[PDB]
Amino acid sequence: IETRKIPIPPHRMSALKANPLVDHCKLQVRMNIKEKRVELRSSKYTVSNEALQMGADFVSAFAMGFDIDDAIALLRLDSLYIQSFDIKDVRQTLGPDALSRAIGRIAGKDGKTKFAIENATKTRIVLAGSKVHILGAFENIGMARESIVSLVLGAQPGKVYNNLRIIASRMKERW
RNA sequence: AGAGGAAGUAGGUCUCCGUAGGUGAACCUGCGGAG
Repeated sequence: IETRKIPIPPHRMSALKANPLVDHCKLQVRMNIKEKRVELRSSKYTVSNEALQMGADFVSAFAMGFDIDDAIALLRLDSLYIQSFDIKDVRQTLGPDALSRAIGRIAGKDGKTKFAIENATKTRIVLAGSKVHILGAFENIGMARESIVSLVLGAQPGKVYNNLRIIASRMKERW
């Protein structure tokens, strides 16, 4: 019998108050968003370390910014992965015009560029300053990774988008 | 002005916060800060 306790950000707390995980994976939950903790306790109906770990990864992802839909998608699909990427990792220039210019290049106005990337490589990301959080199958995650590191290198968004399109297409092909 | 003659050229998204206004709890808008 094992228990996992997870801290939350103050951002998502109303959505956390919005609702079921005991029904989902038979694992008793306590919540206290004032100590920012969520307790996940294995009952006699909880069977697997797999179930505890997926509940933990799921609540951490929903806390880290994705919503209930891709969240229960991550719940449902054990193939799906998560990755947290800081913009402060490997860095092309030491100038601290990094964050503003870079994440402007990432989103574009109205999230056009990020959303084109989403509809291309079939992932789900969220952008908040230094962190970007990426969700889905790891190879798509890696394509998006190479895309974004090229974008923060400064490549033309349409150009890297085209390359991303064709690479995603040949990935999506089987033979 | 005149018919003739004769030639040549053809790129800040999402969440949260602090603001000002709106129709007020909420909520919307805009500004300014954090993830």
